[PDB]
Amino acid sequence: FDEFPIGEDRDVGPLHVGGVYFQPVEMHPAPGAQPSKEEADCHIEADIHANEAGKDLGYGVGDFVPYLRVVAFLQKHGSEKVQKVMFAPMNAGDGPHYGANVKFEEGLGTYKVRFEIAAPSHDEYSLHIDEQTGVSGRFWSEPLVAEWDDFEWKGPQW
Amino acid sequence: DEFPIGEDRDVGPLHVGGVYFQPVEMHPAPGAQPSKEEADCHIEADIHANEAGKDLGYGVGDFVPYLRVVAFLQKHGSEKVQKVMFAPMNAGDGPHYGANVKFEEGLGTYKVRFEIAAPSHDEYSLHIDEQTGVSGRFWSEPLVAEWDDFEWKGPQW
Ligand SMILES: [Cl-]
Ligand SMILES: [Cl-]
Ligand SMILES: [Cl-]
Ligand SMILES: [Cl-]
Repeated sequence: FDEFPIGEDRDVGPLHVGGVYFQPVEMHPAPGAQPSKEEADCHIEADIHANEAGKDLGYGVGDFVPYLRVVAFLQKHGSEKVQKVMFAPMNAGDGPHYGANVKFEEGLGTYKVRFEIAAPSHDEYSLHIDEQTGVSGRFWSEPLVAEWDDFEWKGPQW
Repeated sequence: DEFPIGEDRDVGPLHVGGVYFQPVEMHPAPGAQPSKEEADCHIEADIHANEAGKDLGYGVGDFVPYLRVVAFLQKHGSEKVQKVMFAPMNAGDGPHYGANVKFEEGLGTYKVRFEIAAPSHDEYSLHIDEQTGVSGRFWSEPLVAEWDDFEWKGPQW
């Protein structure tokens, strides 16, 4: 299926982050707050894999990084309104990603698109820290940010 | 030094391995697992997608996250069963479902059963549209990987 870029891929902390968008999808179970395939404008996806700095956390470099909490903020140029979109983990035909069906609430135009990526919640993931089997890295405390200041929403490309 | 619980199993879309080795220190320390000092060992359930596998959108060999894994231990000659809830974590060699464990009934031969449940309803999704989506669906009842003659003789380290 056709994917369109949001902007240039970013390397932030131990993460390589890509952003793409494409036609709205039908998800099962549907994230309850996300617009249906009919009501959405598009599906946005954050593709997140460990980079070389991720090795210190125990991830294989290039592997998908699960259990993260990803939120996107969309803000049309010249507007003070900011849309907050919670992404959810899911599999598509091409593997796991974090994503959401969305609506660009202020219509066609240029938007600032920001992904804020939080490490796993305290009780959802652990690291081995003993010298023998452990890792020397640790999860980031402040969310990591990947952003594009001039994304053009020019309507469906499908 | 890692030791197998038994031979790897292929159950549905999962390639499941079980190994044990010395206790580890985890941060945060999960649920009610014993500390590195209190534990007998660390047991890991290594779960990766097999060819069947691709039907859910995974790539062969990929770690399968968001699963809920529990182990049941029963010493031969005993009616008692100990439940071990595994937690997701990274070690220096990558992601695993693991747990520090203290064998309540001590030394002996055990029946070891891993029950693997698909992600919770609100924890994961599949694209199901024709265009972007997948044909497979998660399993309802937990998948089982079992070894009947696991020998616990004490630390091998
Ligand atoms: Cl913003
Ligand atoms: Cl937290
Ligand atoms: Cl910032
Ligand atoms: Cl049992």
